[PDB]
Amino acid sequence: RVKKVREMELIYARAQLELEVSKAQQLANVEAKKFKEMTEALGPGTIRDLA
Amino acid sequence: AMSMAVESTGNAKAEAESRAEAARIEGEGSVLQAKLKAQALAIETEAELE
Repeated sequence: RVKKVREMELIYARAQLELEVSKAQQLANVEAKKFKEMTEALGPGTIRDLA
Repeated sequence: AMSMAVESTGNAKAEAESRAEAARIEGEGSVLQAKLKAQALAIETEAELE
């Protein structure tokens, strides 16, 4: 009884794994390329003086 | 002395073999309760498994 349900919590957590994985993964792509274009369109000397 | 000796030995073997045979079969009772309440829990969470 416990084996089967918890080997399933294995597969379910494998699932929840991948959910949290690609969740933060593409949230990361989001914010990282956000600030990519931010600072690239800014320019080296521009952001240097702004700071 | 030996008369009430065999008296006492039987009189206590009485309240002894009473709980003894009760123990025998209450035990084999729990033995099959085990074999059974096994298949109870074993497949409750086999469907709930799925």
